[PDB]
Amino acid sequence: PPTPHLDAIERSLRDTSPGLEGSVWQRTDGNRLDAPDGDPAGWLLQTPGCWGDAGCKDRAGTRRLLDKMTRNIADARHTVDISSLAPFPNGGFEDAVVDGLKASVAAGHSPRVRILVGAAPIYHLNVVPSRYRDELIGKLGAAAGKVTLNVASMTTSKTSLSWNASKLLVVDGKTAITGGINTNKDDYLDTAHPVSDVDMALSGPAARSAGKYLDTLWDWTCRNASDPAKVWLATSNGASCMPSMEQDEAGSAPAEPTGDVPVIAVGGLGVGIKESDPSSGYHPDLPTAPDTKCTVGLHDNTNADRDYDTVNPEENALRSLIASARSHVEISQQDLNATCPPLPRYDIRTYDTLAGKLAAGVKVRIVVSDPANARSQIKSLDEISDTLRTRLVALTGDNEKASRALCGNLQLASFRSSDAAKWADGKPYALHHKLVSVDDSAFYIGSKNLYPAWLQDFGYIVESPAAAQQLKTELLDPEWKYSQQAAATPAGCP
Ligand SMILES: O=P([O-])([O-])O[C@@H]1[C@H](O)[C@H](O)[C@@H](O)[C@H](O)[C@H]1O
Repeated sequence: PPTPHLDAIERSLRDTSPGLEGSVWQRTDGNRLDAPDGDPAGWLLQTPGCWGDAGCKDRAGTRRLLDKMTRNIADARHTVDISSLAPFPNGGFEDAVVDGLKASVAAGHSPRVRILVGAAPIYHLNVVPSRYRDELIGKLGAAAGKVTLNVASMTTSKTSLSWNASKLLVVDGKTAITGGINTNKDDYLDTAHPVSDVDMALSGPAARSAGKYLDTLWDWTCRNASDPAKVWLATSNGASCMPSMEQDEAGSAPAEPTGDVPVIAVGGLGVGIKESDPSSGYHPDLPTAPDTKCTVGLHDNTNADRDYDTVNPEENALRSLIASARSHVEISQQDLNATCPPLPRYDIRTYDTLAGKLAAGVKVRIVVSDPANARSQIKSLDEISDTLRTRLVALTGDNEKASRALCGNLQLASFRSSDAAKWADGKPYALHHKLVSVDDSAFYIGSKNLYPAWLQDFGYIVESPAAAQQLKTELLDPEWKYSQQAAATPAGCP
């Protein structure tokens, strides 16, 4: 089966981060999208799952998600590997972790279990690793004895704002859940106004891909627990740190296929883990596009740092995915722009890639979280359409060439999930996707935001017309049906 989008992407990843192939990024064949029998699109795990309902009474999406996490951990034979933004899994996320582990222990297994959270230098951890570990041990009861725990919170750069934001649940290196959904009960489960988000479930070689990525982070985490300012670590039963748990489980055996889906796993190492890819010949000429709204105090890793690209292939992977679009691009994000300062306002290359698509007649849709949320980082969606216009002029010369590209090919709106502008409690809709879909053939579902950020993130890029059709039917088309009544007509357009 031809994967023309994956191929372009792979080309860029190999040119950017050749040494990181097979740890921080990897293409594999033979994957399956882990849908429950009789629910073929059930691999797409959206929360909360209430299109057409501003009241959101039946959070079916959220319970499919929690039940899929529970079931996947319940099936664990050897390893469970969890990462998220802080806090550690709480509320129903914790329940799914505990419940699954008890099942695994009942079926006679002794699972090893790693749990990694990123934390900003500003963020105060209420439940620190030793308290989290103790809490799980109590909740596990008699089964704790069979469960080897590694619990850790990490910050990799204080001055350059880098910590883990990957959101992974990998089991036995065989199944993986990932997306934008943090294990934070208060955004998703305990509220009259839940965040909207999406994860995907998968099984096969690409689950091992995620595993080796987490090994890369645990290698750094284990080594740097010698510096409590960066890492807080707690193990149970007197266990060592486990930097290579996914590798141990994999062994010499190559991962067995479980379906026919081609996938590119790709993440990034942020700042402070590795300076550069020593084997990389990446030699871009980086844009010089000083921005109206902002200058950066901090050194701009997004727009002006060759080395940062070499140890962060997800950045260029997202740029390649957009660049691969021959027909149309759908972007659904919390934000395109970052709040600047401190971070650069936007990723110049992304916007240039998008402007180039606008000028070639490729259709571009951008849905972002409602600016009535700053959970958002722009005052008005004109910020995005203005930026695209400046970059269009910077490309085509004259304005009404850009206006022809912009006004004819751009859909831009804030996210709605029902006909209601907001929820019952008056709070607006918060969108937390990190999703890109291209030509109804290839899509990214993961944790890497399109706005500038220097965290460790990870996600999957799938090339499957049948899966993208499902993605289009279950998420993109509904989103646009409701979000177009919050759409912007860019300034200077009919
Ligand atoms: O996208 P994410 O990594 O899960 O978390 C987001 C970022 O951490 C960002 O700092 C904040 O401004 C957003 O409000 C969060 O949603």
